[PDB]
Parts: sequence; structure tokens; C-alpha cells
Amino acid sequence: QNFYSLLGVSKTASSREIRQAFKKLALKLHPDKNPNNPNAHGDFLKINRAYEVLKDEDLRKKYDKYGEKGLEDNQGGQYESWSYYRYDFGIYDDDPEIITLERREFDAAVNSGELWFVNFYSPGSSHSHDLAPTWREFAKEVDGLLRIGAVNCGDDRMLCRMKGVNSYPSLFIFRSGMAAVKYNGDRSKESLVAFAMQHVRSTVTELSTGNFVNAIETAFAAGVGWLITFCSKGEDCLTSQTRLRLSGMLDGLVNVGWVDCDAQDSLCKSLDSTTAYFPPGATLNDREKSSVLFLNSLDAKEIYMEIIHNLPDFELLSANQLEDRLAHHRWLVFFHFGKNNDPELKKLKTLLKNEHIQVVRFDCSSAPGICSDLYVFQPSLAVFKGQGTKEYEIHHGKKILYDILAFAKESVNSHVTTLGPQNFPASDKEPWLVDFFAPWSPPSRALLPELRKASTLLYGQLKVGTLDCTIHEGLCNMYNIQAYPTTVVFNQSSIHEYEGHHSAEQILEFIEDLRNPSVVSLTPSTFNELVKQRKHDEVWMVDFYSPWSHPSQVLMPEWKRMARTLTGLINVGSVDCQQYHSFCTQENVQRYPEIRFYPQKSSKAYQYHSYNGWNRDAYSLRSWGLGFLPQASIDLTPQTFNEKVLQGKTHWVVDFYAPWSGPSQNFAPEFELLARMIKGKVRAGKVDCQAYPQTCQKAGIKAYPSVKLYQYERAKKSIWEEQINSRDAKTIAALIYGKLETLQ
Ligand SMILES: [Cl-]
Repeated sequence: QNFYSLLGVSKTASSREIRQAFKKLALKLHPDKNPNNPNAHGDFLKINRAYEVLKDEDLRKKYDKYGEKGLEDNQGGQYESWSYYRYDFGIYDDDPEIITLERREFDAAVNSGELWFVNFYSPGSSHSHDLAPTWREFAKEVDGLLRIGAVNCGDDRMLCRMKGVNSYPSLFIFRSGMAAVKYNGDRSKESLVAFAMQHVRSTVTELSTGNFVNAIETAFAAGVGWLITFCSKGEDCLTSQTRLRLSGMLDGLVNVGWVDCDAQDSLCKSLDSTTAYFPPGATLNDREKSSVLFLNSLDAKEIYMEIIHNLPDFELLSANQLEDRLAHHRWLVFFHFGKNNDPELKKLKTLLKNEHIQVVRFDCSSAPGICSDLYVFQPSLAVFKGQGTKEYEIHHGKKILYDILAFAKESVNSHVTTLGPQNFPASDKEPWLVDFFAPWSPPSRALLPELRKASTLLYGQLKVGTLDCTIHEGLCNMYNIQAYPTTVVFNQSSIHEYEGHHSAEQILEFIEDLRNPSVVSLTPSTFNELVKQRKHDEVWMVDFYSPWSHPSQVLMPEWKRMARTLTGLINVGSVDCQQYHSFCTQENVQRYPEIRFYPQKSSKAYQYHSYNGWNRDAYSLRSWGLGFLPQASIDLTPQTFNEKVLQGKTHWVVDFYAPWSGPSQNFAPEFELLARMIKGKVRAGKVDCQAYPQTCQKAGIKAYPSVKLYQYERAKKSIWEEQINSRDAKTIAALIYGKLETLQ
């Protein structure tokens, strides 16, 4: 919509693309840049608000479901300096060979199988600035050899702390098999390369005449061809460093070697300066001439690019082979349709070995029913978990190597199912976590890995599934999905919708709350053990309800909201009288819903109180509940107000009220809660303005109820007076607490 149009990007744009577009606009339009128009702050607000809501995935989701209308105003107001955007912002955003990593995807990325070299840098760090051009250059230098990453510690403090970053910048080498190795050298292009090579697997072998023939003649069965450079004195061939680099770049795909032609003159008479790639089966003799690839270049990247394009495609499996193998080993399958992608992907076979994931392709046209039964209607990449099952997931996003590796290893070790209409849990009492998403949606793709993580911890607790809305438009329409992604738990015919941040931790919290809800569901047994035999200071609110009762159905969502606000204050329970008829009869429950409060055990306490109030919303019920709790405020007089508060030596919070005032009666139980929370820190008082207009006039009270904070400063022997506009006990308290330490 307008925000994407404002930044001039698509609604499918990535975080990086957003930052790129905003950087262009920020450098031209920062209020620092043009001091000649008084509207400079306002013009930048439009762009910065758009940027801040789009870079925030929670905010972005609200903006996709509703326009700016669903958002709230306090955004875009704060921005950094012009110099920040010019020099500290998106430093590696325009450098394609550098992967910009955030906290969520970091571990899965740098452990996906490739050798990673990551620059943990920081804004306001001039050592980080010095490194940047070298890093861009270095990343260009080793393309095809290893993965180069960057992590902005400025926006990723905790990740940098957890990864032992002790200075800016800090350089680490990652590979799944080992612990991080730190580079401590002088940050030069050539030093960084040499360091990385010590961690690169590289086998180059000098070949005798006898060895060369044997390697070439045995190459075919092995499946691996040969890259060989032929060296004569007075002539130039691949250097030692170059052969080792090529060996690393083509690890597991090609054997690298060299031949000393001065030492093998007879052999080199056949050739004629030159490196040759021999596909498996190809020989030097004039028969096998053609398949052999003769190269003249001395440059690794140049040579590599020719080899990588020349290598064979993935093994093609027949329909029979596929069906025989899929439920057992793990299989990464490229699905296509006849017609018979980065060549870099050919490295998947080698780099997935440690996870025993086999890599193949399949031609759906040879068996369309197999692909249509998986709802594969276009070329697709899927990974199957095997081990006796046909669980699979489909890869979404750019078909780039490290991402497909991270996807494949994370998925086969997780418990997220691909859902379709045929196995959708419409009829299931067991708990399900379902993610309705779209592949084109950048947040949706950001969610999938976090879901996989949660799945591993939730195993045995609930099943996790994903549903593709672009494919199954009908299914997501029936669940009223308006934005992507939409995460939803299904538990006992009630369907809860997640609204937190897309991280495994927050998702685990949300589910843990659904597993131990504020509203404690009770049985006839648990009522006796928890409510009846509550300790001599516990209190309970309990809703006795029938699922068949319209009044009960309308109450429950209010009951739950109320329960959430009473955590650590009032125990909240619920009783199903349809299931437990005799018990509810035992308790003399006559109509639904019946709301009862179970007070603190005391000498004069009733067994319980039934709420007969007209209004049954959450606020009314909360205020009713808190009304039974103990008074902690003091009822002040005109004299005691002056002596104890105005001329006292402590902190007060005072409620100026009128008995006839509706709003005052609503607040009274909230004020007592406030009083109890601050007991020992602050004293709480109440002043009847109807009884004492004299004092309320002097104190500056327009209407009722009003709250005033009185702070004592011992240094000046004086009382400070401020007004509290909030009517929320927790809010007021924290607000009061904040001021208190700032004198101590
Ligand atoms: Cl520094």
C-alpha cells in the first residue's frame, strides 16, 4: 500500500530491501540535510514512520491487515542523525556476497554445512569502518569458496554477547562440525584468505604418469571427475595456492591434481599453459578428446565457474525408485515437470552428508499422481524425513545454498507437518498449532524456522502444521485469514490466535499460557482441594457455567480478560455445570452463569458472595472482586491531611473523591490495591471532598476522583506534589517507584 509505495518497494520486499530504499530517502531528506524548510521534520516523518512499521514485523502485520487505521500514532518520531544513515546504517546492504545475519537465523545459517566467516561489527566503531571495504573485497574474492557474513552488534547485542564478541570488530569462523574459531590477524584481504584456507578441506595430488592414467581410468566408477593442471618449466600453470582454492571450491565434486610435465615428458606429448577438467570417463587419448574441457585461465573463480556449470545434475529417480525409498532415508527432492537454478546447488550432495540427507530430482511428468497427491503443481523443492514416515516440508524463498541447507537440516530434525485438506485436523480433540501462511510473504518465511524450533520442544504436547494459502486459497478463506502469517492454536473446540513476535521463545510462552490459563478450570474434586481448603489468605473468583447458556457464553471472554488482570492477586476458577451437574447442584447453583467470590478465611466471613450486579463485563467483575480485599488507605480529615501529608516526612498517594461520584466508586477498590502494593514504601490516603470541600478546594481538585502523589525530599525538608492521571494500580505504582529511586 502507501507505506511500500512511500519507500518505493514491493509488499514482498525483504528487510534488506526496505533498509536499502529507506537509506536512499533518508540521506536526501533528513532534516539535517535541508535546514531551509520548516517542514523538514514532517517530511521525514512520513518516510521514517513507514520504515519503522515495515521493519517491525508485528507492526507490519497490522498494516497489512488494516491500513494506517489499525496502527497507532506514536511511531516514526525518533530518528538517528544524518551521519548515522550515511556511515553507520546498512553498511553491507549493497554487497550481494555478504549475508546480513540477525539473531533468529544465525545459528542455523552458520552451521548449515558451509565454511562461514562472519564479521561482528558495530556502529560508532572506527575499527569496524576500516574493515568494511576489505570485507566487501574479501567476500568478492572468496565467492564459491566460503560464506561471508556480517552481524550488526549495534542491532544485535545479545547475539554478539552470546558469541563471545570482545571487541569491535570481531571475526569468527564457523562450521557445523567445530566450535567457532577467532581470527586475530591484521584484517588484510590476503591474510583473511590464508586464515580461511587453513580451515578449508583441500586435497590436491601430484600425479605420476602411472597415477594419472589410473586416476583417469578409475574416475568413472568413482563418479568424480578430475581437474588437472600440467606444469612445465619456463611456462605458467596454476599456482599452489590456486589449486588448493579450487580444491576447496569443488570439494566432493571434483578431484584436483597437477602433473610435472618435465617429469612426465611422454605423457605431456599428447597435450602439446593448460588446465584440463576430465568428466568421469573422459581420457586424454584422441578418442575421449571431446568430453575433456581444456582451460587456459590461471584464475580460480574463472575456472570454478566453468567447472560448476559443467557438472552433472542431481540423480534422477524414477517413480518406482521414489516410492521405494521415500519413507526410509531422508531425501531432498527437486520436483520438476519435463523440460528434459544455481549450479552452486550441486554442492548439496556433499554438504548434507553429515545429516544423511540424500539429494535427488524427480520428473513429475513421469508420474503426475505422485506430485499432485503432494499438491505439487509447479517445480518445487521438498525434504522428506523418512524413518518410516512420509512427513515432508516444502522450501520457500530464494533457492540459495546455505538457505536450502539450513532448511533441510532444521526440517528433518523438527516436527512441522505440511498440511493439506486431506490431513487437516478438522475433527481432532488433540492440540494443534497451525500456521496459515503465504510463501511470497517475507514475515511468513521468517516464521517457519521459529515454528520448527518450537516443534522440537512441543513434541508430545501438540502437533505443529503449516498450510500454504497460495495453494489452498479455499481453506485459508474458511478460517478468515486476512494477513500472512496467521498463527493459530486448536484446542478443545476453542480456537486461540497468536499475536506475539515471530520467535520460538514467545510462541512457547503463548502456548504455555494456553496450557496453564489464568482461568483455572475446576472439577468437583479440585474445587474442594483448592477453593474450599484455600489457605487463610487466598481468595477465589469462580464462574459456574453451562456451555449451553447464552449468558454463560457471553461471560467467558470477559471472565478470561478479567482473570489475566488478576494474576498474583485473586485466584480465578471456572466450573462446567453441564459436565458436573450433581456437584453444581451440591453447591446450589440455580442459574447460569453464577459468579461467586470466596473471601479470606476470617471470624465473620461469609461462605461466599454471589455477584448479582447488572453489568458482567471484565472491569465490573474485577472491581467487584478487588472490593473484598483489605483497605490499606487511611481516611483523612482536614487536620490529618495537613499534619500527615503536607507537613509529614514521607511519601503519600491521595485519592480525592466524592461518595456520590460514580467514577469514584469504580476506582476505590483499584486504589486499595495500589495502597497494598506500595505498603512500606508509600502511604495511601483518601479525602472525602463532599465532607471536606475546604481541603479539596485548597489541594487543587477540579473533579472526582483525583489522585495526587506527595513526595518527601529529606534534603530540603519538603513535600512535592504531582497528579496521577492513570487509574491503573500497576501503572501508577511503577510510575511512583520510578520517581523514588531518583532521589535515593
Ligand atoms: Cl572501536
